[PDB]
Amino acid sequence: THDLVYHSKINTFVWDVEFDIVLSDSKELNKCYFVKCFNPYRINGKCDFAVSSIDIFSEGKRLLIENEFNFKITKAVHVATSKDVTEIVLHLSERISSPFPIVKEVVYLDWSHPQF
Amino acid sequence: YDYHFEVNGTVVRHKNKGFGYMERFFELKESCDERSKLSKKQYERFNALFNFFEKNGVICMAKDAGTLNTSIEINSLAYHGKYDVMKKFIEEQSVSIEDDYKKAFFLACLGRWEESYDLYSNIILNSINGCVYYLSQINRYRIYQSITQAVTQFNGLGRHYKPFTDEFLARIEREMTNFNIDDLFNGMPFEFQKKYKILEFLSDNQFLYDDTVKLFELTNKVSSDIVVLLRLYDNLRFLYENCLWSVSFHEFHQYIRNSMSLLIEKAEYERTRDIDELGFGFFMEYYDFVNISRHFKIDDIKNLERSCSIDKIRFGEQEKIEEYLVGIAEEITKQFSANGMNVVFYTQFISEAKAALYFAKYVKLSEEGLGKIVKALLFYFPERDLDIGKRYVWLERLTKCNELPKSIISIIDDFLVLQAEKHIDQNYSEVSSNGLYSRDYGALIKHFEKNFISKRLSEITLCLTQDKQKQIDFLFKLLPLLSTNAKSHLLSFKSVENINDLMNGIRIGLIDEFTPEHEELIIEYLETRKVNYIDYMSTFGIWYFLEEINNSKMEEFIGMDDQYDFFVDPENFDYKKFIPSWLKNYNDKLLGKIAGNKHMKHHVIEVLKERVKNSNDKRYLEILMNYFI
Amino acid sequence: CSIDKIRFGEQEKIEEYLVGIAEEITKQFSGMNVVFYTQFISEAKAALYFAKYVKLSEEGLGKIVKALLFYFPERDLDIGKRYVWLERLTKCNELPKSIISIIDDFLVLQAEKHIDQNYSEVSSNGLYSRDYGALIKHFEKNFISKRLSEITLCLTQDKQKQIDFLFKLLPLLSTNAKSHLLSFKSVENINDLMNGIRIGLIDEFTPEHEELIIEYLETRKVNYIDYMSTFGIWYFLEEINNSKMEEFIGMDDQYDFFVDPENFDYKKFIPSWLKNYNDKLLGKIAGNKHMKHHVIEVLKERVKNSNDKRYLEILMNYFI
Repeated sequence: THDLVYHSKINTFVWDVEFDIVLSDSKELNKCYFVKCFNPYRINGKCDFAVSSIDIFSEGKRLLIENEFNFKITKAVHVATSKDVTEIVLHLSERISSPFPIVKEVVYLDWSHPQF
Repeated sequence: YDYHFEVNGTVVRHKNKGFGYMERFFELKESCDERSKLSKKQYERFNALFNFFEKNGVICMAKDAGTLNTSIEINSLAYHGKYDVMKKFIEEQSVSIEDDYKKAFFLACLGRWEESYDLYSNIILNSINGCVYYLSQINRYRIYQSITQAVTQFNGLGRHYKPFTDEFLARIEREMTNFNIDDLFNGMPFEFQKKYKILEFLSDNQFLYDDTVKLFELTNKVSSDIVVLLRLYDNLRFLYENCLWSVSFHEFHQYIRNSMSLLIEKAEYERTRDIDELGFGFFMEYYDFVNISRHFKIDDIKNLERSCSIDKIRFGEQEKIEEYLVGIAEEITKQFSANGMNVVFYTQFISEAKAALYFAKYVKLSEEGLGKIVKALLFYFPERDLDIGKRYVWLERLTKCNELPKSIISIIDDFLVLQAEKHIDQNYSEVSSNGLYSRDYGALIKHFEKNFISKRLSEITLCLTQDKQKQIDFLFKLLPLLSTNAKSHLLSFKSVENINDLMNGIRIGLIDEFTPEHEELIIEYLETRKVNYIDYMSTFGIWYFLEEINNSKMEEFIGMDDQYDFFVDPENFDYKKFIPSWLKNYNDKLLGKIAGNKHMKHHVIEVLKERVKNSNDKRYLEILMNYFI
Repeated sequence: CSIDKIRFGEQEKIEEYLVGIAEEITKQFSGMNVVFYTQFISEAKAALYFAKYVKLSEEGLGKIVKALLFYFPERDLDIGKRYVWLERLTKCNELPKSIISIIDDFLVLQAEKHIDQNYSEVSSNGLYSRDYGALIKHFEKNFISKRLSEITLCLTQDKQKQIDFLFKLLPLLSTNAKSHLLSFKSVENINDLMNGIRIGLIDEFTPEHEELIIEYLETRKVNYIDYMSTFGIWYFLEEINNSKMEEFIGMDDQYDFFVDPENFDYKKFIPSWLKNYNDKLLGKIAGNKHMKHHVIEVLKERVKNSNDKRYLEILMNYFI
């Protein structure tokens, strides 16, 4: 947990951990992580409200979320050390009260925007 | 040390005890009557000295100092990235050994390090004043170091490349075995070591420690800025005009980074202090732009942007900067549009091209030059450096100072059509690091052309069938760019029978207005969730808040999801259940609507005040300051 | 940064370092080495300035204050700068009896200097011995200076600077001494009016005081073709209701801003002004509803583009 960072702009965490999770349809995804992109200046449509967009990458390739992604974390594995960081992951998820408390990497698109 | 020469072109006597030869020389230069006395040989020698001093920008003594025009002018093809001219120069036959030294430097600058090393060896053979010999030895050692580092990097790192043949690598390793750069100067003829002592520093591993340590004067808070800038210009001119390869090493790049960054930060600090005192600085030019592009990584540019208000930095010589950018675009096209990609040259040049196109946001670009830059960035920029999202970020940054013209819109439409055509394969997918994809380019096009309709994308949708689903769902995110008939053709390919289909359509943009059946779908989902009580809930709460639903029956689902109740009935919500982190998720539109609700605005104001007072969070503070929620 | 919120460790070693600096101040200015002084006075000054954040014992604080007031050269510490150092020193240690006595000795010495006509106190910070007296009376509501009042009783007419000096320190005197001073010193000029309002001799402005203010403003206006800011603050505060002040707008910007908020151009507003205003004046400005939005915009710009946290504190506390 020495590489864990708390990004407060979007109250999430950056941690190099993959996740094994079971969705609401019993589907199994392995070695999946999340990438958050904080885009407040993003060109927003009528029904778009969220400030940051999250992508899911399983086995090095992203996934298209065509269904409700209600999921529960079954296992969390750290890359630098194979130690299971699950319980800490659940603790942080409970504390944060935000979607996807832990993210593989956060991409800040505010400073690279022309309007910044 | 008999005299000290200012970086602004003036001399001051110090440590000189005998005759004031510098003052006498300046007096002689000022008046030709006193010059007429000198003998013929002395007259020619004075003329040569005057040429040298004017060329090197030494004007007069401190007392004579007046309107000093200190304009930088680096006469080097390598500095301006005139790669075609450098190649032409290398192709042509070299008349002398000085042209061979220039050729070797240009070959080093073009990534042709083997040819440059061989040319340096030839110059060393044929050059034994000995100044070119010493400089060639220095540059050959530098190029050997560069080759070694490049070999190490390529061994460590996307595809396996072997720019230097193992035979050549072994030959250079044997030739440079036990080679000492420290002893190079001491081994030179004593006449050389006397005449050319000033070149000693070129044999040292570090030569910018003095210049770097003099940068602390930019961090003071109590001209230093002009001194630092002129010192940097002096170093650049000396290293480039003299064709020294150490101008490409990490030490010099870091020195330029530090100097430019500290100069900009000092200018920003002066600006803020002046605003605080008077209650309402760094003027960048072509050379500053080139230095920032070449010696700055994208991370360094981002640090500059976040630290300072670079939008307040006026950019000068913008036509020259646009010429630089267009030349970079042409070089990118040559490197990639053709098959002339040099691995060694590309490694170094891609960073400068990326930084130049990133920094171009601050420069007004002519329509034709803007089109050239845009096409080069969109099409011929390698994907291993700019992925789809990064390329979109680069492109959108260019609209800050140049409203998207029709030609640039056509270029973006061409890119979109090519992206769609690439989707015929069921395995090709857009890879983005910023999370931005082709739909983002379409959104930008509609932003600057609201009623713009893409004819070729419309046709591509009008040719789609039930088979190539990839093209189908790709064109769904490009729905606004499609025509009415194309929109109708695409819409038939998705079903909204269940709520999840509605969510997917809304996310992809299939449906933008909630039809009554959509509201009833949301309602049945709410009923099922309520029944099963003993993720989208906040989404529907926001939609009702955002006036995206006029059902007026959602209130039946109040009392289980804090965000939903908070959004449906802000007045009746108990704000002890409010989580301030919610405000960190809403975008500008939702936060502004919350602030303007005229209800619950005081609750959010007090929560934000508590957050700012207890955590000093800049995000909460900026939320409160911008929308005053 | 909020250095007052940083916990200082090894405070005893810090106090010993400060006390040693104080001893060197006493020694160098009692056998001064100019060369050593040149380098060491900067460090002593910075140490005394930064000592505001460290709690000090009575003996160490007394030594430091004595060196700062008496044996710290005026060439590097004005009277106002010396007062600033002292008031900062009181931050972590409320002025005890010993330090109060030291300040009383300093004030008595100041009065003795004023006995000579040539003496004059120069301070760039705008603070003078009256500030030291105000601090003494602030850290103890009723403070009687036996020696200052004794000097007051032995006062004569031949002294012109001494009379006003002892007048500015009236709250530290005794009943008889203050009565003699008032019988001898009459509020007749603008500076005397300011000193009386400060020490508390006058609470409300009579027509004579407003006439003095108007005469000062007339002199300034005639010449045109600190004081103005104070008059503008008073007028905006409604402490002066003469209403003839608006005749004198166009010389200094703070007066124009205070007297007529609506007509003041805000491209000439100085954010730094908001730092001088106290709590009650800040609240009056916030509630004026005439400049409130303009000062809101100024504070927003200062919170964004400035590193000073005072602007954020003001905006968040008073919404000015």
